[PDB]
Amino acid sequence: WTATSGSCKGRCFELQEVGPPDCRCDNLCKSYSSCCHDFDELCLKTARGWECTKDRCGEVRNEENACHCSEDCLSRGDCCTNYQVVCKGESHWVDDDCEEIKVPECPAGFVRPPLIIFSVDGFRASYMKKGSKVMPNIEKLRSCGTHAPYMRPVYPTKTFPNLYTLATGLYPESHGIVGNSMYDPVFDASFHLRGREKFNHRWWGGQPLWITATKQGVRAGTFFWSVSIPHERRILTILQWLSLPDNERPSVYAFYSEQPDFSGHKYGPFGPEMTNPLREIDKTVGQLMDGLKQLRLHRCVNVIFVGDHGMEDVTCDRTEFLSNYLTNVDDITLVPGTLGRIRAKSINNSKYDPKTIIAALTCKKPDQHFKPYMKQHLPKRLHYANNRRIEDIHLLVDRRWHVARKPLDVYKKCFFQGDHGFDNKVNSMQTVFVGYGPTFKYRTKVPPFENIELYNVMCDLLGLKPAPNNGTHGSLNHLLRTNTFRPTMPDEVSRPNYPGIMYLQSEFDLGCTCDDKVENKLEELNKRLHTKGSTKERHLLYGRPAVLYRTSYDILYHTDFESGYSEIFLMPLWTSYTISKQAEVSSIPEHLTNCVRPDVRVSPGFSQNCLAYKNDKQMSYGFLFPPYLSSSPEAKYDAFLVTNMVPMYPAFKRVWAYFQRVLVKKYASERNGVNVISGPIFDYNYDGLRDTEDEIKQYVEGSSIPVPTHYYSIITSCLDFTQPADKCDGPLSVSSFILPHRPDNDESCNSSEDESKWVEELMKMHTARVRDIEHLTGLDFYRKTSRSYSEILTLKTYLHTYESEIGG
Ligand SMILES: *[C@@H]1O[C@H](CO)[C@@H](O[C@@H]2O[C@H](CO)[C@@H](O[C@@H]3O[C@H](CO[C@H]4O[C@H](CO[C@H]5O[C@H](CO)[C@@H](O)[C@H](O)[C@@H]5O)[C@@H](O)[C@H](O[C@H]5O[C@H](CO)[C@@H](O)[C@H](O)[C@@H]5O[C@H]5O[C@H](CO)[C@@H](O)[C@H](O)[C@@H]5O)[C@@H]4O)[C@@H](O)[C@H](O[C@H]4O[C@H](CO)[C@@H](O)[C@H](O)[C@@H]4O[C@H]4O[C@H](CO)[C@@H](O)[C@H](O)[C@@H]4O)[C@@H]3O)[C@H](O)[C@H]2NC(C)=O)[C@H](O)[C@H]1NC(C)=O
Ligand SMILES: O=C(/C=C/c1ccc(OC(F)(F)F)cc1)N1C[C@@H]2[C@H](C1)[C@H]1CN(C(=O)c3ccc4[nH]nnc4c3)C[C@@H]21
Ligand SMILES: [Ca+2]
Ligand SMILES: [Cl-]
Ligand SMILES: [Cl-]
Ligand SMILES: [Cl-]
Ligand SMILES: [Cl-]
Repeated sequence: WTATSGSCKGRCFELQEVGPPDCRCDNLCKSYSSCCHDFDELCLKTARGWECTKDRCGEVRNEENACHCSEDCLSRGDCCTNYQVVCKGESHWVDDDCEEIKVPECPAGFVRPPLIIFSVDGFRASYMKKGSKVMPNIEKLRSCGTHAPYMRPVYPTKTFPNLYTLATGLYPESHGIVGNSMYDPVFDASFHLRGREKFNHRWWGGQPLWITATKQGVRAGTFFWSVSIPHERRILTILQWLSLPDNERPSVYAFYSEQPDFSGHKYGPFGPEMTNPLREIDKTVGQLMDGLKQLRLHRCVNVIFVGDHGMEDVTCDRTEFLSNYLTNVDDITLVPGTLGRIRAKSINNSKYDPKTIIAALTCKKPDQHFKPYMKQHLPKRLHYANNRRIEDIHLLVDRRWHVARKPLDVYKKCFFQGDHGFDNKVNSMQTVFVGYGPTFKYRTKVPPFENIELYNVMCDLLGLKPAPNNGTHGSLNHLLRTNTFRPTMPDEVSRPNYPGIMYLQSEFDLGCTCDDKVENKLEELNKRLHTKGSTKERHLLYGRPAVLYRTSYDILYHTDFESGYSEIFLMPLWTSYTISKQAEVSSIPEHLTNCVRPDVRVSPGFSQNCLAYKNDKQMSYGFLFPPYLSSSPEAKYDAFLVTNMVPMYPAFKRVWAYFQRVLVKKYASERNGVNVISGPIFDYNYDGLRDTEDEIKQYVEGSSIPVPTHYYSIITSCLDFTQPADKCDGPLSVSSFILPHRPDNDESCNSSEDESKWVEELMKMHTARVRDIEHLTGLDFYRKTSRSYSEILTLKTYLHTYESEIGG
């Protein structure tokens, strides 16, 4: 109930909100149906259009007009955006040559450059090149300012998850908006697009930019706009707000366009009907810039042109139905579309079992266009598991396809040619970024980046201190003319020990055997140097990783590799080695197949044993540095130390073996040497962060040897591949993965075939940022390079996507 008896006269688009049952006049009261009776009349005027014609010049101020062409409108801050052009012989912003904005050129009373966020829904990255003919304002913006070829959205590539990620720097799993539709069991409540629960505050976590701004005494415009408010009225309001006195004037503003997403759903991404909405976005941009120019603010304001996600070609005839797979289709709830999430329909049903559900959905058709997953087994680069609103079962859907429950849901609930929500590395889902203004760089292209990083930047452009988020502060300083934030290396928490030979072979009772009792100042003093760390300059190219938590561990040196061995987890945390282009792959000699040697540098108490693996019929073992890449028959024995050993399921050994035997060598041939860093990851609560010892849910049977949920590798080389990895002078190039350590290969439908047909594709699916591995391990890589720490932060946020070029 609202007593809408009050007025909006003098209060059109007020910046603060008033609590019920007074009537509101803000740009959102329509969605609440609590506007004052006179809102439309006074605030939403439309008379005479949005443009000054040649006969409106110097008119008598008629208050009924949407905008004004009178003499006093510059003073009132309510002219039409084309006023100066038509009535004063000025030119449009777009028709001017772009001159570099070396310093902010602001009017007195402006204490900082304002920030304007122009967000465009569904605006696919390829539109920047492909529609460039019909978007002249956006093209001037793009090419005079700072831009990226694309910006990666978060998963799911839906509207609300991405808009709220843009505002918070958080993953949807952390901000809580994990889709366009959600169920929260703790609340016992649901979240819809069509409804009024979505307005309730409990859904929305994190600290969005406008709240961060408010709490630090920077004033914000109100970011959201009722759908019925036309885009022209949205621009003029922003401009009016900018005309306000210094003490009332916000420092940050937002504009939202429902286009091109709206038309994109109807006509597909490249529908001939798409040119017009794109024409109309550009005109709105024109309107804004012409408006800023009138205010003399076009060389003072920072403008961000950002999309939320792309748009893919999708039709009704590309739907997969769960009813063609399952028996009890009426005992499941499905959230459908471009992703799927499944739960029990009634919780008082105890004959519901997700494992049977998943099995019924696994490679059951040769053509299958979706893949079932328990959420914790989703790839880690999606960060889509640590929220109670995320269903245990998740279907990842092929681009261009839908999943539904029964055919009756698709025709009675085609009409659409476009959709989004797919895996965020999919090309059709990438969006745009362009930054324009005094604080952004001039004519600069920057590499692609993820939208999680923007919150920090917008905080910088405003002199704000960002709330704790998932961005990597300083990773986007290279977009900026001037920073404000200078990132600093975290301090190492745990210092390593450097253990020597302390123990005799016979002290070890590990139940391991190795036929190694066969073997001179020449090649015996030499191996002393190796165990002390003579060859470390070759295998540890960027400094040891720093341990950022409290723990006890040892650095172990070897001819071929170096490890950070954890006395707590009974295995290395990391193992580092260099494979040059000239390196050769050997095999494991026949006699040394089952060989495991005691490490006389580490006590039997802090060692694994072979007996545990013998007794654990499910579990087996592998090695972090691969025997296959030993540089000599003598060095090969180093590879068989109990301290290079890690638990592995037989099914996973097939993946690992091929990575170590085939792919490392291949990468080294292609990239001119690689440095490899590998290790275990423990994330049993699927929060993307390292488990502590007391959070391990699985041990190798009858032992205190913890089983990793994942294994990672960081593979580094020179960006200039003419230079060998171990003599790289300039920038580095990197690719990484976090492979799930699973006891079956149910994820790979071609796994009964040869490793050469499926393994590499699995790896590509679980591509990772070096930053993802940091959070999951509590380590910090690249401590000692010749590169700037800003450059290294950018390297760490790099994701290698394996998608071909944008456009082709
Ligand atoms: C991506 O970035 C984000 C953000 O940086 C990372 O997420 C952060 O991770 C931290 C560590 O995991 C975590 O610390 C927690 O905090 C717990 C309480 O946190 C509440 O307060 C948060 C702050 O709000 C304030 O914000 C500003 C400052 O920024 C202030 O000025 C304001 O005044 C605000 O008050 C708040 O954000 C958080 O909100 C969550 O819950 C809300 C419901 O109330 C949701 O609306 C909201 O969406 C958040 O929900 C998410 O996160 C929670 C985890 O908190 C999770 O449950 C959900 O799935 C969802 O994803 C809270 O309201 C606090 O309880 C923790 O302390 C425990 O652990 C320590 C360990 O040392 C114990 O010593 C301690 O005693 C305590 O344990 C107790 O409970 C145990 C069981 O849990 C029990 O066994 C034990 O015996 C004890 O009783 C800890 O400090 C941050 O909260 C979290 N922040 C966010 C925003 O998520 C994230 O890690 C990054 N991701 C990656 C991959 O890197
Ligand atoms: O005025 C705003 C947002 C302003 C904003 C400005 C900058 C921002 O970022 C920053 F924080 F960085 F500034 C963030 C937000 N709105 C009203 C609209 C919009 C959010 C949704 C789309 N929608 C669907 O109903 C909808 C739209 C497209 C869809 N595709 N598929 N389903 C769909 C559903 C209704 C909702
Ligand atoms: Ca964890
Ligand atoms: Cl959704
Ligand atoms: Cl297998
Ligand atoms: Cl620990
Ligand atoms: Cl594309």
